[PDB]
Amino acid sequence: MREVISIHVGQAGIQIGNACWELFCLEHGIQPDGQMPDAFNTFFSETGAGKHVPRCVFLDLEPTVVDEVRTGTYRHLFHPEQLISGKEDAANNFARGHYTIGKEIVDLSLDRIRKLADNCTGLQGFLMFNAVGGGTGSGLGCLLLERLSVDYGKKSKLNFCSWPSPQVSTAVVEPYNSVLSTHSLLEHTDVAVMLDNEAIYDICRRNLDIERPTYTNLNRLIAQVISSLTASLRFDGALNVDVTEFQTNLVPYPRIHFMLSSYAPIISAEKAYHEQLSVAEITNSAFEPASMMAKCDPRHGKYMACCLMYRGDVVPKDVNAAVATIKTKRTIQFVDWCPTGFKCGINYQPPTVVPGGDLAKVMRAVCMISNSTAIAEVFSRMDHKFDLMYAKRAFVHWYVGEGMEEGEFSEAREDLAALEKDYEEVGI
Amino acid sequence: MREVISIHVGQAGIQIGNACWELFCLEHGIQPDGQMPDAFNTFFSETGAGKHVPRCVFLDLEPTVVDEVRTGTYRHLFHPEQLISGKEDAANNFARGHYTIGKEIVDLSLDRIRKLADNCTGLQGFLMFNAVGGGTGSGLGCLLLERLSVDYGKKSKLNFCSWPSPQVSTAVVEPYNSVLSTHSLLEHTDVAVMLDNEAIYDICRRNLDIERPTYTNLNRLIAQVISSLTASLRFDGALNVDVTEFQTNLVPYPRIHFMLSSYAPIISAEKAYHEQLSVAEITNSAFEPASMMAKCDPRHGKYMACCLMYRGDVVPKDVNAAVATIKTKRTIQFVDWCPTGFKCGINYQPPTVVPGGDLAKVMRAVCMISNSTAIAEVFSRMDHKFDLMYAKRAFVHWYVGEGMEEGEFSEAREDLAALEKDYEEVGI
Amino acid sequence: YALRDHLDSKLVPNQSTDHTNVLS
Amino acid sequence: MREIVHVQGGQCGNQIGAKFWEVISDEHGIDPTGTYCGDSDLQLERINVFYNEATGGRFVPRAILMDLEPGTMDSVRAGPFGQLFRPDNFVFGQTGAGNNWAKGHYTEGAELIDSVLDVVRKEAEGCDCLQGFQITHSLGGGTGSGMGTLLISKVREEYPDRIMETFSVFPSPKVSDTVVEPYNATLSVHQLVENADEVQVIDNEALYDICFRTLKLTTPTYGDLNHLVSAAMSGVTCCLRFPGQLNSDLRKLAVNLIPFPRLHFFLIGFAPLTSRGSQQYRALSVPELTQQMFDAKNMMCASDPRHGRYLTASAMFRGRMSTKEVDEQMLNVQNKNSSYFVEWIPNNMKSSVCDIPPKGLKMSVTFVGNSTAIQEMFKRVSDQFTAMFRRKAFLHWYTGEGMDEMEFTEAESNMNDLVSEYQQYQ
Amino acid sequence: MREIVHVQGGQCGNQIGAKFWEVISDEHGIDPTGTYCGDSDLQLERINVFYNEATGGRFVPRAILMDLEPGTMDSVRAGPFGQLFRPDNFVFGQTGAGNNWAKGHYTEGAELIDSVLDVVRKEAEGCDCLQGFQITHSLGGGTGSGMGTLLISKVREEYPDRIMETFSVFPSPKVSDTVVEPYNATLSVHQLVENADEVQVIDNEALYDICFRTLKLTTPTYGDLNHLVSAAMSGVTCCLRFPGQLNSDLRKLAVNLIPFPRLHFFLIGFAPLTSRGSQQYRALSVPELTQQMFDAKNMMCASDPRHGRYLTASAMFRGRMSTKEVDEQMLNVQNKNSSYFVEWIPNNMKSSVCDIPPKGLKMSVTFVGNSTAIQEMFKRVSDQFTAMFRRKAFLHWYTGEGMDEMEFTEAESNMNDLVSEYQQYQ
Ligand SMILES: Nc1nc2c(ncn2[C@@H]2O[C@H](COP(=O)(O)OP(=O)(O)OP(=O)(O)O)[C@@H](O)[C@H]2O)c(=O)[nH]1
Ligand SMILES: Nc1nc2c(ncn2[C@@H]2O[C@H](COP(=O)(O)OP(=O)(O)OP(=O)(O)O)[C@@H](O)[C@H]2O)c(=O)[nH]1
Ligand SMILES: Nc1nc2c(ncn2[C@@H]2O[C@H](COP(=O)(O)OP(=O)(O)O)[C@@H](O)[C@H]2O)c(=O)[nH]1
Ligand SMILES: Nc1nc2c(ncn2[C@@H]2O[C@H](COP(=O)(O)OP(=O)(O)O)[C@@H](O)[C@H]2O)c(=O)[nH]1
Ligand SMILES: [Mg+2]
Ligand SMILES: [Mg+2]
Repeated sequence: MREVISIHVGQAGIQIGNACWELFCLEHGIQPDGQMPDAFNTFFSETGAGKHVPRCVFLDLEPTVVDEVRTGTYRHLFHPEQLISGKEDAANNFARGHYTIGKEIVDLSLDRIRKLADNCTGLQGFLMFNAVGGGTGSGLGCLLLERLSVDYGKKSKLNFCSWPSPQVSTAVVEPYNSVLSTHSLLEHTDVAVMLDNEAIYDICRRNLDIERPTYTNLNRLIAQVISSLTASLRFDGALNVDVTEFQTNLVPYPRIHFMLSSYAPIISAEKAYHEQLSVAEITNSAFEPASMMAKCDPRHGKYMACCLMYRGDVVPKDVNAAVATIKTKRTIQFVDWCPTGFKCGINYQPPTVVPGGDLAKVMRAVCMISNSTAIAEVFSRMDHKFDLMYAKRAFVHWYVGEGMEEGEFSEAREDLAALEKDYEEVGI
Repeated sequence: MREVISIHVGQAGIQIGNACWELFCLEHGIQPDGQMPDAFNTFFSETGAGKHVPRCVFLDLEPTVVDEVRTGTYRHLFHPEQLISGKEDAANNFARGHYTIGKEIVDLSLDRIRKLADNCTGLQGFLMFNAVGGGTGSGLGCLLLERLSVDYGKKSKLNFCSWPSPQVSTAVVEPYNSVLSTHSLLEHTDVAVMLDNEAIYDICRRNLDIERPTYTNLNRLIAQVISSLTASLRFDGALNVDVTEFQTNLVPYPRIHFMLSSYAPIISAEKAYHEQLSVAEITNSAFEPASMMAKCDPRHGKYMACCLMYRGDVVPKDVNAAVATIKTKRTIQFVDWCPTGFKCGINYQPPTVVPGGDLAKVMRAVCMISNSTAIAEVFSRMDHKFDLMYAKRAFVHWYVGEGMEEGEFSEAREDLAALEKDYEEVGI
Repeated sequence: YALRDHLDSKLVPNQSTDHTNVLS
Repeated sequence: MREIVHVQGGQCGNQIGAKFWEVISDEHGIDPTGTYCGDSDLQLERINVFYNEATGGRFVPRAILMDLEPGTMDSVRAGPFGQLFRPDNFVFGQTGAGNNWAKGHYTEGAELIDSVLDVVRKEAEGCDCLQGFQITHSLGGGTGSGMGTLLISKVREEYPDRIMETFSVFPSPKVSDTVVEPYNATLSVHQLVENADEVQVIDNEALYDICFRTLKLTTPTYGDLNHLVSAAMSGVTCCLRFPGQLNSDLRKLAVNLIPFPRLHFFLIGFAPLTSRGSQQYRALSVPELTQQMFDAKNMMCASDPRHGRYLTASAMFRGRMSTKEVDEQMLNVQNKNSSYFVEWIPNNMKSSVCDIPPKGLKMSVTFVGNSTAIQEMFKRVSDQFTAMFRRKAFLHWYTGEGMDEMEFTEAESNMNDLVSEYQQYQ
Repeated sequence: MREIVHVQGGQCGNQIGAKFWEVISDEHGIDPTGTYCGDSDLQLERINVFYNEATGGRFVPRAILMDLEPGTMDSVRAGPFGQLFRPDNFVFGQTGAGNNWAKGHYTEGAELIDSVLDVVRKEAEGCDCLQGFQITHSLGGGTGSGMGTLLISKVREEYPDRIMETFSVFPSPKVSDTVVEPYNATLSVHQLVENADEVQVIDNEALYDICFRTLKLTTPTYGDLNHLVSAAMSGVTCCLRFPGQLNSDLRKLAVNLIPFPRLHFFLIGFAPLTSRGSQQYRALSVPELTQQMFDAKNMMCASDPRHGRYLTASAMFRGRMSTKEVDEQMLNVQNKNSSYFVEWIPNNMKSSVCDIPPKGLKMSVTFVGNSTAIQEMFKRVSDQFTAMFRRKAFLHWYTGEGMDEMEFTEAESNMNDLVSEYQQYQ
């Protein structure tokens, strides 16, 4: 039995999980009541006669997001006790979500970790979905990844984090929450995919040409990425890349596990039939420097280990010819210590469409989880965000007033500072 | 023929009897008019053609708790002289149920017990059903059992008293009634299982999701537990359990007969078909520390023996696999002098549902009665509330002035000291 | 109710009666 | 000639044996109504081994049924192949052995003893001879372990020359019910060494392990538990019922399988035991039956014979196979792995060939081997007995019903003599 | 009546070997449900070599499927000609061992070799001489190279004189998937040089190159890359299954191709290979079949034999032939190309004519050649290994599963030794 548990913490975690579970239910044929009219085993159980309950722990510290799912069209699809709801929020304060308010809600949520793991045989990992840019996702994100590392600390941890955005930002204490989250994201995390905000905004500019799309359209693009991550688990494939191969061919040293995503083609109904979208062209747009969901230019960085997740009617020769043409391109600069570096997998299942979505019927799609040294400057801007605010102790009287000692700011700053030093010495 | 006698006494006596005898009549195809439109032989008789008359001895001192069944929907069900009530209650006073008023009602109550046991083909048990911190349940229970040990001093006597709770409470004389009625529960009771009222409260709040259970909803959960205890005496079965098999196999050293109880699943209609009710999962909920129906958190004790009953469509191969996971769980530990022992029966008939109740239709059930040494912590909190009230002789003149002499308090204190003591070096 | 002793094996034991893609 | 009488005892004894009279009646071709439909003489030439004759041509099993609790008596009578039993062979109590060994041997089971020896006497005395008595019981319970071995002792007094074939279910190592497993087990193997004969071994976790790997039952049943034992019933008693080339009655099994008188614990096993998926892919020949029957994943005991050494072994072949094709297979399996056969007895194996196969299969073999490895089981019975007895557990039933703790500690002292005796014979 | 135990390991080995079992089933008349279909005795008498005999009647293959991921064997079972296989020889595992030689050799696959080797024993001692262990596995993954290295080691210590062939596929330089492929090859060659008799080296670029410039396939796939390997493996073991003028089995291949025991990494080939118009346009003379063996284009290595010296070369001819042109086509290629052949061996050649051609064609050749030019394979694997190991890239998931860095330095020391003795032999 192949299965994996999806954690969703935070406002971003639940709302990305809404698009994820919408798309996973569509692919497996499971209706919003659970009754469909062995591919389901990774994301759904077999309760009752046809009740396929999804495999997730919806956790947030507010009522507002969780109860609205409990009053939505997916009310009697989830197990309603899997939707653990908090009672007051962390209030964009890492101290509240990690020390005072989060010291109770983790105990109930980990109780559903125990039941979702005992219900299943052959557990593989934890797809945690959290924001980092505020409370809850950083606070409960820290505390859940700590205690899951001591009682389930032998399995993979795929954490698709939402790092703070470079220029646009909908919080001012947001630099404090993510500097105070690399103390858990550095060691209590097996893979930390960094997703951004303008990076899906400007994929939506140039590719989907939607002038004014919403967070729902961001979450749909992330959901199509996640369905391509765990694509060889549920479905068949020529080259299958299971959860332990996304990390034995991508993580070169135990500290360097901050990878970046690249789906292609994020294409609308207009341009889909106007192009001949094929295995060579899709990976050329996947290596386009603006196609990162990070706002992180891979040109002033350099690659170390790239993973490709071809999906649909893809023939293995065409992976080979397209990987060769990517390798011969001069602007794409790999590393000396990896003559290889293209972990390619092929799924026979074509990518699905959400009806009335933003994506067209496309036969072939490539997801690209790539590890480079360019991720270092993503942390370098947030290091500069930290030290203007911490120059004269701005917004500290809530962090220290809720239980933290004041030294945790400098300890997390020097830990984050040693991370870019590690990313600079890895590419000498 | 298998038979047993039920000895409901007190408000917790009669009202639990109303829930258990509505359950026993519905599961056997017995209508409230009395007749049926071979498992009946252990709870009903055969006066004439049909009219399965129950074999309760429903007893109190005040008439206002027995009169609503003397005029209720089950009026033409019981023998009216099995419904025995005097004029005035004991009023939370042991001496008013054991030395004063009560002699002139024991001679009629055991009179009716004689000519139930006469039309029996080999007697097996005496299910006593009482409150213990109260009045008639304590005093009249102690007189009736002290003289049940001489005229039938050979059969088993399975008591099911409802202990006073540590935080929840109902009257100021719990220490002054239950502490000294352990004389009845130690030298005259062969198995005593305490069903604390506080535990039945929150087990409805968590599992059933009713925030507001009334005494009627409590008594239906207890009625389910009795229906699963004396279940192999009724239906065709697998590995079977009798009351003598329950007696000799659960119970260590003769004074040690104070046990917990737990039902599983106690799920409601919503939380019923969103999860699979596998044999492994329902016995984990049976063993989990918040499911014990007394606040006796078994991680601060020492399990000695457990007797489980798998009612319904339960396969013993699933049973042996499930209890093996209980051994491997380091949370649930067992004493060194009892290295093995998970005495388990399996009935065939599925658990019946009370129409209009709060439990859902489940193919399976697990009823566990276990003898952890954390049951001594019942008496550790209970003695604490005894000594400091007795320190300045509070409420003592209502006792020494009615029928009793001072001195019973001090030796019942010695009895509780030795009761905690015998639970200490047995588990050392 | 003899549902426990189901005959899941006849007189010879031989127990009683009861995705892949294409790379052609 | 060769009367064998089933003395079915305990809950477990009556459904083990109800399937015994379901597979023996199938092999001899008897309907549950008591008539015959097989149209063959060789089927009806040793009916008297297990079936006394009755008026109107109806056969009855020579089978005393015995319990203290009438619930499992009702289940045997109600089930198929169950209304063939004589109703006064239904010797049952109304109280119930509550898994207490004192409750069978020194109180209420002992007042039903004078009734159960009466019905044993009536179906044994009036005949020409009887080869022995067959007894299935449930060591670890109340009835089969309890007055069950009291019927073994009293039959041993009445007929101290006939063989006692006892199919006993020892307690499971992994997990089981009935917390008083150790108290019933050692006290019963006290007297199963001296008023006894071949005491062959059957275990519930063991037989489970066949029906998970060897047979791949996804949902096994207790009926499948009794059916694999019931297949071994016919194999161990086959030359007493059907002709062969080298006939071997059940006493001939004992004489060439017991070196010293207390050394009488025998692993039982059945072959072929093939799954449906592998039904048509594998073949059926003597090298495959031998590889399967010495395979420790097939043995009906949870003791692993590779952690030991075969003292002497025996086999019950049944089919149209060559007596040559058996006997260099015995030689070859003795010569490859000689580390698992004793050196002080040369050529450690008897072979028997019955002409007539079991029902269905073209060929089949049943293994009855006196391996010394059974002290894996016996030390497991010992080390849980030491835990409960050293801290005086549960004894207020065993002494309050009419014994003392002398009988417990010398049952332990007999028991440790048994593990010692197998040890230097290894 | 010599047997071959065929063990397929890894996802790649399972797919390559499944294509082998359909190109040998139609070559022997075996239906997907095993039944011979025609009426030729020459197609059936040597069925014992790669098939067994069932009492059902079907000729199950002597195949052992072997892969820690239970998804590829589901594909083999549900595919065509997958109903032939015995379900017992489907040793599963449920963990994956994903692209890790440490997990394949020391971690999780370690408690699976004790169960696959039981299946190997059940197939191996069922005869009186085994000829070889034909093993197909990958060297770029975890289950293939790792537990493949476990099985080659324990089979050799159990069986010291039995042959074991290894149609192993090596990691590919130009484009390859697994990033830790140089780690998965350097640690596998070290045991593939001391416990192996024959290692037929196969890549992926030259198999793509064959179906690009001999067949002109605009649409190749992984199936037809495997059908070329299966055709080559069929012709190598052709004399063991079919009569011929000059029979030459697998041991004859070994003794006449290796000068000294470590130099046993051969190059495989198959050389009737026609295009679309060039099926009608191609002659079927022996000299032309000799021409297509000795081309760098029709080599399954991409390790060009022109850049090197043929130590020894052999060609397993098949079909209705003339026994003289089979030899002076070897003599003329050794004389018109004399600088491409080692001087201290006159007659670097073997020809072996079997008389049963593949179906449809008139003749066939399978070239097995020991060359100096396998230098290039080991030196570029050393180049990919040293580039990452000098900075310890991905090392801590080989040390984390339990190793030490000296095992990597010894693995490169053996394979940098492997380029050395091929160098003075040139
Ligand atoms: N990708 C994506 N990011 C979101 C979404 N909603 C909020 N975010 C990001 O999340 C960050 C703030 O944290 P939230 O997830 O909204 O809320 P929270 O993590 O639960 O923290 P609290 O509000 O204190 O409870 C913002 O900086 C946003 O960038 C969304 O729908 N999609
Ligand atoms: N579980 C449960 N407990 C009850 C119920 N009714 C009363 N009790 C318990 O009964 C106790 C009261 O003592 P009782 O002996 O029953 O009262 P009584 O029968 O009128 O006797 P007196 O005290 O002499 O008046 C309280 O502690 C309650 O916990 C009920 O319906 N369900
Ligand atoms: N195979 C089989 N084993 C049984 C059966 N009934 C009981 N057992 C096993 O026998 C042991 C003790 O049997 P029990 O019923 O308690 O004692 P009994 O009433 O004298 O047979 C238990 O561990 C059961 O697992 C049965 O019908 N078949
Ligand atoms: N020729 C061929 N090669 C394959 C096939 N499947 C996988 N491969 C090769 O194997 C490599 C992937 O590693 P894999 O063999 O799956 O690792 P494994 O799971 O340990 O066996 C790729 O480089 C492929 O070239 C196949 O069906 N045919
Ligand atoms: Mg929020
Ligand atoms: Mg009252």
